[PDB]
Amino acid sequence: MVGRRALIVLAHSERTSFNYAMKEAAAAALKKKGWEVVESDLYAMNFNPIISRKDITGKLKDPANFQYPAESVLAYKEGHLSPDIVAEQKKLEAADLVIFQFPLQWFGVPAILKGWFERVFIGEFAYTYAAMYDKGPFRSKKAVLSITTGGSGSMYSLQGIHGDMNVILWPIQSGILHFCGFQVLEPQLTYSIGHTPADARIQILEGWKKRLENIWDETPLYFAPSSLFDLNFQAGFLMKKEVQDEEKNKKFGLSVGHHLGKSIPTDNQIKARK
Amino acid sequence: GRRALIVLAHSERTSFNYAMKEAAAAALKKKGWEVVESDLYAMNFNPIISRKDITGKLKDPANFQYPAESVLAYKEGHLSPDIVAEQKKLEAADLVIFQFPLQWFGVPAILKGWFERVFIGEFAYTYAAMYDKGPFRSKKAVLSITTGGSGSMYSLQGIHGDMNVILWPIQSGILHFCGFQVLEPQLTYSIGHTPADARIQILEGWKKRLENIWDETPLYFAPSSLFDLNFQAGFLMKKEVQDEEKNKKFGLSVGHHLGKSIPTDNQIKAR
Ligand SMILES: Cc1cc2nc3c(=O)[nH]c(=O)nc-3n(C[C@H](O)[C@H](O)[C@H](O)COP(=O)(O)OP(=O)(O)OC[C@H]3O[C@@H](n4cnc5c(N)ncnc54)[C@H](O)[C@@H]3O)c2cc1C
Ligand SMILES: Cc1cc2nc3c(=O)[nH]c(=O)nc-3n(C[C@H](O)[C@H](O)[C@H](O)COP(=O)(O)OP(=O)(O)OC[C@H]3O[C@@H](n4cnc5c(N)ncnc54)[C@H](O)[C@@H]3O)c2cc1C
Ligand SMILES: NC(=O)c1ccc[n+]([C@@H]2O[C@H](COP(=O)([O-])OP(=O)(O)OC[C@H]3O[C@@H](n4cnc5c(N)ncnc54)[C@H](O)[C@@H]3O)[C@@H](O)[C@H]2O)c1
Repeated sequence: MVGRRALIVLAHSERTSFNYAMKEAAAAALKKKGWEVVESDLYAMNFNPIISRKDITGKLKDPANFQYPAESVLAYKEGHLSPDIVAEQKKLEAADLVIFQFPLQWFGVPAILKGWFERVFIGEFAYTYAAMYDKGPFRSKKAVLSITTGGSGSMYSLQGIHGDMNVILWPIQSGILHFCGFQVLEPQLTYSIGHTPADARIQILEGWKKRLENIWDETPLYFAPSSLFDLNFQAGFLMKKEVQDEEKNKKFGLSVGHHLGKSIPTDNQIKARK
Repeated sequence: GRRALIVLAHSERTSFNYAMKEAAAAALKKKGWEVVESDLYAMNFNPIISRKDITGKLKDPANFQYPAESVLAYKEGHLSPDIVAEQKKLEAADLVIFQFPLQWFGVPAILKGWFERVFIGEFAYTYAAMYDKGPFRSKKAVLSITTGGSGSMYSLQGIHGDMNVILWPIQSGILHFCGFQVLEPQLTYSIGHTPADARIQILEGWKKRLENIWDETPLYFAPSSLFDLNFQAGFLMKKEVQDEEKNKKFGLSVGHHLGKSIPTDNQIKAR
């Protein structure tokens, strides 16, 4: 897709890493199809992942009782956010596709990437309470996670010691990415990369590249639409009574998080359905 | 005389999180606990893993791998001293309380980093000893979490979805993986809209709970003995155990749902 912009966020310190190789592969593949490609190599930027007062360069509303959510929003609108935050915000605004490339660390994102989310995804910019989930600011955009693990895929199967990978991805894909409005595409999961032989590693790279050629035409993952819920305080943001009645006699729930005490649809967070 | 470690991840001394830390310390000292703190913001704790975490000679600096190198450094004792100081607090401690606000459906970056730099292989886990067999099986941990959203938003029918799913990666994947018995989480919902008189009752309730915290029953995780713990079997549930669960309506846990119903409040209440 020529005219389209991609942001690649990388969270690995080493240029010798397979994560770095997957980043470079993606950039190459995408440029070849005529994408503009911007990067946030968080280690190379020495990105500061800790929220603090110093994120606001102007005057605090209330420095005696500092609240990061309230103050960060004011700073966004009056335009006195720390410039490092703003630079990242501009990359996001510009971008149509966001690829996150990172190793799984303690069942989640690396601290440096977690911090990126905390400092960059500010209220009013990346979400409001009016516009949550499918109605959020980034509904035009598509995001994908590309994850490498130490553990093997068997360990993350339904019968694996670690348990279902779908549950592990839910807080990131739903609670961070979709909450801001992103359409989330199937994750690229690269299991036990340390114990994958060299010829296979090369096929994985070739497979990533091949996938990115038609990435924009992919169907996204299923999350419950916001229209299934009463979006106000008096109703408690609960699923509507009509929708609850329509789901009563279904065997499967809507998603991992909206399991509703029933079975979770197979690979809700890993494969799309039409 | 038992020992408690309180890990706090909030920058502000005016915060309810700070108030809950102080409450816990007070309550616990009164019952004759020794109480150590890791106030991560106040310590200016460095949450980013890097080469600088190893003060000695790298095995292989051309192809640096944090897991392999960090373990060597632990064994030969050339870990950065800030890591080691935290490691000593953990070793000493019987009860570990994590006090933090929920940020983006998870722990703050600074606390996540603490886990990454402090929970090193051989110290906090092996491979031989995962989950209930892990090094910290003598210890108990509890999460104490504040949210902006209300508990309804995190119910089965809430816009955000089941809180049990949100806690699973932390309680199972981090805490229990290293061996901790995990106690029922202390969840303080919609703290932003709770007036001062109520906040004080919440603090009094926390304090009251901590008087008998050690006698509490922990959360249920699938025992490791249900699995074949070796590489050739792929760490899968044993065939006999799979056959015995076939007919059950409910799964074992949030992560081990097995395509069936999740036991109610698996990550929030003990059986
Ligand atoms: C703090 C921490 C916590 C962790 N927690 C977890 C956890 O909870 N769960 C889990 O499953 N894992 C966990 N891990 C493991 C982690 O996910 C893996 O180390 C990571 O995914 C490996 O990716 P890498 O890119 O760093 O691998 P590397 O070891 O850097 O790369 C793997 C192999 O690919 C080779 N390679 C490099 N470039 C190329 C190329 N261009 N072509 C071909 N081969 C190439 C390398 O030389 C090497 O042989 C954790 C690790 C850390 C540090
Ligand atoms: C980056 C980021 C991401 C977030 N993501 C999420 C998310 O995913 N989900 C979610 O639900 N929320 C989220 N939030 C909101 C966040 O969880 C809340 O703002 C937080 O839990 C508030 O708790 P606090 O301790 O900071 O309270 P504060 O607002 O700082 O404190 C509450 C009040 O209690 C008062 N107080 C202190 N001590 C006492 C005392 N002893 N007696 C009486 N009153 C006292 C204080 O003065 C203050 O006025 C996020 C916030 C941030 C910054
Ligand atoms: N960052 C996030 O991802 C995220 C997500 C969800 C919520 N939040 C936070 O939640 C805030 C708002 O939610 P909250 O839980 O703090 O508000 P709340 O539910 O405590 O307040 C609701 C309002 O209605 C009143 N009210 C109380 N009981 C009621 C009842 N039974 N029926 C009707 N009205 C009642 C309250 O006094 C208050 O004025 C947001 O502004 C934000 O700070 C953040």
